[PDB]
Amino acid sequence: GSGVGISTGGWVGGSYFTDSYVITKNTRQFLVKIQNDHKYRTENIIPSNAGGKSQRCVSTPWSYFNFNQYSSHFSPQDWQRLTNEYKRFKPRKMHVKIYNLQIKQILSNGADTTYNNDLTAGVHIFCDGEHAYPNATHPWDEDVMPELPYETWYLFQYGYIPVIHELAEMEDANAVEKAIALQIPFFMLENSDHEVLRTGESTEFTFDFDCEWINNERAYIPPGLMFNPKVPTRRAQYIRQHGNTASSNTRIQPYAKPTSWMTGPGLLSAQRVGPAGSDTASWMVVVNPDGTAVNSGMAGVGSGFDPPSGSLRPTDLEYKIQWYQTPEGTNSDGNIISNPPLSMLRDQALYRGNQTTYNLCSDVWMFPNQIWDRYPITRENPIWCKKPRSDKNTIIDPFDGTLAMDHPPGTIFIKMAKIPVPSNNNADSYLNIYCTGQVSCEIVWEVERYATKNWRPERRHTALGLGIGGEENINPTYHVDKNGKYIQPTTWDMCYPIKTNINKVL
Amino acid sequence: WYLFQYGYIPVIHELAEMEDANAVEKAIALQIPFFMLENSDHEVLRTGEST
Amino acid sequence: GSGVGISTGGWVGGSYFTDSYVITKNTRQFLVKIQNDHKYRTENIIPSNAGGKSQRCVSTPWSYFNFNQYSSHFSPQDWQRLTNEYKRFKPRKMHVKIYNLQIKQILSNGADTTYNNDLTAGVHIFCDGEHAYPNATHPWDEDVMPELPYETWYLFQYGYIPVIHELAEMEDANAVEKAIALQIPFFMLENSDHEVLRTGESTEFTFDFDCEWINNERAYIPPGLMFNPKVPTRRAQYIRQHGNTASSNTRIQPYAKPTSWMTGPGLLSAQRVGPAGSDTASWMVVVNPDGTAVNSGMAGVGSGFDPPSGSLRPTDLEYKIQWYQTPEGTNSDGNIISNPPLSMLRDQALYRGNQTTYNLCSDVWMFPNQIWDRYPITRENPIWCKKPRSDKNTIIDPFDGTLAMDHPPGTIFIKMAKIPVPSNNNADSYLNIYCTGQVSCEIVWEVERYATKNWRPERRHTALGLGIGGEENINPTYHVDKNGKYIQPTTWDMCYPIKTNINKVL
Repeated sequence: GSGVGISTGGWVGGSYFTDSYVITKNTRQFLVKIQNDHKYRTENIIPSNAGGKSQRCVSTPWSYFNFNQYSSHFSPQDWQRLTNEYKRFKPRKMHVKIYNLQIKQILSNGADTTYNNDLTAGVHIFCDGEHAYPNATHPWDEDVMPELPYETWYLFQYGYIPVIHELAEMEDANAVEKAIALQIPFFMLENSDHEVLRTGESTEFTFDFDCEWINNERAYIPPGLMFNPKVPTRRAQYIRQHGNTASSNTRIQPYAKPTSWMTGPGLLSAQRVGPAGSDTASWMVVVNPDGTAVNSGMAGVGSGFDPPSGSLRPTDLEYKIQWYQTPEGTNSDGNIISNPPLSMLRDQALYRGNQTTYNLCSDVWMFPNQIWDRYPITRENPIWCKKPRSDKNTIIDPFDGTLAMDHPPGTIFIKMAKIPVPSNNNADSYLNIYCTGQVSCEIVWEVERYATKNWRPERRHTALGLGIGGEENINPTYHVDKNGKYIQPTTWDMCYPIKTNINKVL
Repeated sequence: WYLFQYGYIPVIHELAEMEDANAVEKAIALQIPFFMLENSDHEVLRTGEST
Repeated sequence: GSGVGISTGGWVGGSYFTDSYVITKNTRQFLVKIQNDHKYRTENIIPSNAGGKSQRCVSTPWSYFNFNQYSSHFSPQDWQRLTNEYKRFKPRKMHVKIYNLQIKQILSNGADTTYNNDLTAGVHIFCDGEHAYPNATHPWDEDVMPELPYETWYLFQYGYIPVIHELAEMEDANAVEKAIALQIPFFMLENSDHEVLRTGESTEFTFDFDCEWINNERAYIPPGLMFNPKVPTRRAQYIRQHGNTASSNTRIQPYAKPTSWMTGPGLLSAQRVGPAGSDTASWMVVVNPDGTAVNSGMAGVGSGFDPPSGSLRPTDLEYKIQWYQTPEGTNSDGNIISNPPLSMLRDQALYRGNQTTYNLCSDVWMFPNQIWDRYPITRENPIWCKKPRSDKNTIIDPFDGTLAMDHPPGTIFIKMAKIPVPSNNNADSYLNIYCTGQVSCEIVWEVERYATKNWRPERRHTALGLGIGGEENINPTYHVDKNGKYIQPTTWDMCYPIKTNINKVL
């Protein structure tokens, strides 16, 4: 049986650990409301004192679910157990259900507001698994599923950038900007098939990941340091004459053996630019066809490449990934700054011998025989990113540690059905409704146990590294205080990074 | 029959509070467990359903 | 094929972890030499300034293997993984091999000493699995298998106490001490069957443990603290009139609810006695039949009961288990003192209300509804002890955390065969020989994974709690220094105690 008085699902939660795989189960209560007055609009974002930066976006009457982050699928207990007991993991299968939908009418009679049920109202649900439309999600967005299961999950309006604004606008009648503008695409999600659900209906979605592993492995030595210091080498070295010091040809010392392996790539040369309101990055990636007007700075035609560092040790704080732990974080209050994992593949430098000292070269490009580790990711990192479609690319290693995929999990779009109301002159006036429901996400994670011949104990993540916080400062991290506020980790180690624990023999 | 709110004692309070920066009370506090019942599976019923 | 030039085994080592069980494999090189001039002797140990304490022992020409300790079967890596990933463990099956035996003749021509092979010489090997003889081993002995696999393992001479010395000696012709003496048993291990091996032969032994689990579980609250503070109770309390304060009968407060559970037993009343050379313990367990002479103190007829504390928090250092980490430890150099695990079942007290304050009662005897945790054991603890045969006993919970068994693993005894040499007058003169060989021990340990609904991270054992030591103080615990010396843990937490990590809901 099914109907108004029958529920379409139940609450799933918790994790399940085995040797081969882990299953995380999460359910949230979500809220969907009418966005953008049920219409598509193309508006300009022109900031003041932004360094000439401007965007043009199409705002849709649609909102979407975003599952991309680890904190949303793992409790701090489960993340600790994951990074302590397993040497690598990747996502395998993802299953999403949307069910127990309640569509309600909003009645504003005055300062008061009352809520009734529209039992025949419905909600639009569309999953784009083919990535036929512009992608809704970007890594490190505020729009992710909540961390704690009992918070309401408010979806965000969907929108996309149809064009570079600086190249589309036509100033003193530019012919090539005229051609850029005429080609600006426009996407409506009503152009495809999707489900419409009433309150007794539910939907489901499955996705199969095909991924590369995420390794948490500590290198105790660099790749250049692996050799026996007591065995002599037959290699010889020639030192050129320097000033009064005579030239020499000699056998290389046993404790210094030349390595065939080299620092990974990274760009340390540049610095951030301009006021905070601009796009401020040491490296700016622009697209500027020939003939365009482009009256602004390069931030207008370009996107900042951050972090530039790669596996090179950041020289300054400008080169480090840092985020805010809550949406209310501002300035230096609530920000978490990446720190070295103390893996010997993650902090690297090249020095260029000038015949007297060594000097750091800031720009290490891609070179043969380079070896490095991927960025150590905490529980607050996004899981995946969208790899853009292109003819050619180099090795794909996003510097934020996300897994780049040709086909990430499809974005699920949700919308309130427009209920129009009559008017003497036909005008756009609709019934004011919203939907709340329950959404569950089950991801199956493939994992691998570790084995080691190391004699000594290894570093693990412990609760004794956590801090104390809250209203009276009597409660620890990952707990709630007097007022129900959740105490956030204040440092990067409290977020339990990967590649800090389990050693590997190179 | 009016049901009562659920609640539990996570810790001994006197040993969790940290006064003049006690090192062992610091360790008691960092270990205080926290339990949400949403961490598990359970039924959700509407008016026609029963358990 | 088998013979002089064929080896009888190989080196086994390493651990293997699964969900249900763990297998530890260990091999050592051992040395057996002629003990006690091939004869049984009964000698008195009379110390000076010992508080009248004296022992009489029978020294056999036998030595034995002792496998009882955790450090010998687990590397610090394996112990860490055991106590981090598993909520309980017990030993299941034990398998011992003795093989690759080399018997050599010792030739002393002077200051120099040379070593030849006796290929027809043999070695006696006897395992007592029925415990027909006196037990060779006692917990916390120096005689255990070595911790690091590459150290030679020197066996210790076997000996036993046939009688209480003070009650056997007969002074001014005591009639009951006369009867104690005539009954003193005497045990020769030649009274039974055993194997004799030459260099091409080997032997094996199996033992099946039947045990109670060893739980590593942290209680985050006491058993008396589990209740809802906001729910009122219907219990009432009567407070007697105290001085000017009037008598009252009132409802018990919701935040204080009477508990039906009580402090475990322990004896805090007494103090240690006498000089360090005596048997110094707060509690002395004596056997003194009526009529005996007993001219010494009670230490002569009695054995100290240490630690007395039980689950009660030790009031003084006298009540805490402490040991030395190396045989060279002396005074406060090299000693490790037990600390509270910070489990809420391990530090307990009763207070007796006098109608004004509360006062600690030192002696908590066994009482109904007592609940406590067993002693938290580190990697340096002995695994089992011998439970003595008796008609009646109470609950068996050794305060040092060992597993008491009616039939522990049988002791394997080993002896050099006496090779006599001729003499004009038949006299006791023998050929001077010794045996070195390889002994392996494989124990199968049954284990159990943990699962928790706790949200927050839990304490784990990390290498970042270890210290730095050695010759130049550049090397960490559980490592070797410049001179090959193994850096020992200097604190009790560095020994990774159980019951510090995995929480349990009472």
